[PDB]
Amino acid sequence: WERDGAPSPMMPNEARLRNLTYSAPLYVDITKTVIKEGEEQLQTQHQKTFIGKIPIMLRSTYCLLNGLTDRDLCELNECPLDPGGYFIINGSEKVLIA
Amino acid sequence: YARPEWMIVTVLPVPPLSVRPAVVMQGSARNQDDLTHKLADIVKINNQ
Amino acid sequence: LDLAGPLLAFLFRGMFKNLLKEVRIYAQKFIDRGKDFNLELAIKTRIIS
Amino acid sequence: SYTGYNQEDSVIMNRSAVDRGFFRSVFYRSYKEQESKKGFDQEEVFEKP
Amino acid sequence: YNGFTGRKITSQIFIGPTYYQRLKHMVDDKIHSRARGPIQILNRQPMEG
Amino acid sequence: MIIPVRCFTCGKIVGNKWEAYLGLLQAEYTEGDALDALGLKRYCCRRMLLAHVDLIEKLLNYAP
Amino acid sequence: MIYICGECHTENEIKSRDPIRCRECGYRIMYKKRTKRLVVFDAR
Amino acid sequence: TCPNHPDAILVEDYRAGDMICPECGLVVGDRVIDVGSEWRTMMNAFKEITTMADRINLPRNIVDRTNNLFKQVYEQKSLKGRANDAIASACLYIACRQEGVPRTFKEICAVSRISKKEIGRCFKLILKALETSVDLITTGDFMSRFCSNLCLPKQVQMAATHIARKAVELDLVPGRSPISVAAAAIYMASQASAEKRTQKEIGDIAGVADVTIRQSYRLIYPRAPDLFPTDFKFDTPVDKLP
Ligand SMILES: [Zn+2]
Ligand SMILES: [Zn+2]
Ligand SMILES: [Zn+2]
Repeated sequence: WERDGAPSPMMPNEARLRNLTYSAPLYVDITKTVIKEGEEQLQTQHQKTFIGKIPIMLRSTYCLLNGLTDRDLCELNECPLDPGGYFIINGSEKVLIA
Repeated sequence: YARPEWMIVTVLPVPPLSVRPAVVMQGSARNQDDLTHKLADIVKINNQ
Repeated sequence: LDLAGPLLAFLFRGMFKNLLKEVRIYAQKFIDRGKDFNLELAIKTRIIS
Repeated sequence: SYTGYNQEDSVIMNRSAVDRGFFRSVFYRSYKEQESKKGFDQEEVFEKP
Repeated sequence: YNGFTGRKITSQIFIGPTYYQRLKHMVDDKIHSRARGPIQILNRQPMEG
Repeated sequence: MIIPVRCFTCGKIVGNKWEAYLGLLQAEYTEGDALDALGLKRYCCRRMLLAHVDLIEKLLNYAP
Repeated sequence: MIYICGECHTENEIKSRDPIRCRECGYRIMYKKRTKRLVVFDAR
Repeated sequence: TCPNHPDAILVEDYRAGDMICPECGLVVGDRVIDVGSEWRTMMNAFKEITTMADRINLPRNIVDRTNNLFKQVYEQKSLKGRANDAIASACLYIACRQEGVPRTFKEICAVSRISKKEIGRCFKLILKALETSVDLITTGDFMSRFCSNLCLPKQVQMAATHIARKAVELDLVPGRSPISVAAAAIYMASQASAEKRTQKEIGDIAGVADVTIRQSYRLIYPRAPDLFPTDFKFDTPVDKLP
């Protein structure tokens, strides 16, 4: 999200360059039911309620570099030989050790 | 050299400025050492 | 071997429990006050992020 | 054992080969600096003093 | 043959292509000297400057 | 990244043989046959082309 | 004071005060242009 | 303070951290400069502010500005009676307006737990107490966010921005809120372009009642073509519109 608040896809290189966290917004469908002991029930559902952002492992199914051909990766300034499997957290490539 | 009465702290010494210096951070905002903050608390309660 | 997934799933439940605890606390204040609560405002997004 | 300069796990390198790019490498150091406006009194900016 | 004199070396030397690696450890990254440097104000003892 | 100009060991010119070497390989020459066709007799010079990796080709796949 | 956009590679003169951003691209990553000063390399 | 040179500008030296006479060489002060350190070589509101910012996915610099404004207004205490949440919402709105990506009061109310009335009251109170001012919002500030929330292409976004700017220049919407003008421009740009949007969706996105959209659209209705960009491609003619 830019300063003006305009959302835009975040490329992994931009996260690396601008020291961003490669995170995906997380939404959850929430159903709220209220009973006021008046033999009436009101059920209101808030579709896609923002609840946080999950850091995304690069070159995973939820990464923007998913299914992109090697030529496409080069267009994004990404090394095709790069295996992915890490996170960009404040621009730092973080690997989770088993 | 030592007396039992002297063990009781009737008068509290104040370390010199060399022992506890005035660190400078974020410009001219003098960052007082932890001792000064305790010394500031000591004097406040002592005056009260 | 706890890989990234299971390790992350370990964090999410702790962080999701805090999220659910937080909305419970936020809602309890408004319900006790007598006024309904806004769900969007009850959720603290910084907990998971 | 040419002249004793490779003893005890040392190596004698060809200077002419080094002159030709043998094992020549680049070293890149990246420095990051950010200007923060936190604090009304202090406002750091980028400019040559 | 000896480079300095051109005379054949009595022993025949094992010579051939081997894959060598240059390691990140350079001497320039390691050489460092201290001579009446910037001591600390509080401790009045040496520190990096 | 790019073919060295000189053989490291002897200083023989090697920088004008990578394109010819690739062309010879495309002509079904064996790697040894191509090197012999290019005048690389000393194994130090054959090492230069036999073990070269031309990364400059993939570096050009990134737009300036 | 020319800055090259990282997306479209547009050279645009940017003042110190005005915000850093591509004039037409809108991109927010800017690279300084190579110095006009001359630097000597010995081919060694 | 060279004893030989009274009032001499001693030169700081980083070799040992000492100040030397500018023209004597005499070292005044052994190692006093402290080279390493010198040369680089109230709660529950910041959390609430961060939650509000997260609900908008706005950047951290705006959050820091909002925190600074909150700390300031808590220092003056010219509005102590107001709720802390309302002060936080007002500070967030002020920061968003200041950084150049202004939001609408309805886009802060939808995030905060208070209504727009209190947000505006606290905004005015903070602007009065802090003795600061904010540049007036322009119709082009809400264009990018409104058209990004909608699935309109970039071409339609630029078309709407140009329509709104020309309309405000031509005084076709005198005294009307810039948000309504932006909504009308977005509506006409979407109807003329391939991707069409009804008044309802635009009202929800911009937080403007469809009646206000119609009122602001009828004023610029006869002047539709001259507001459009000269080089504008479309499938539904700009010459005919609802
Ligand atoms: Zn050779
Ligand atoms: Zn650009
Ligand atoms: Zn002097």
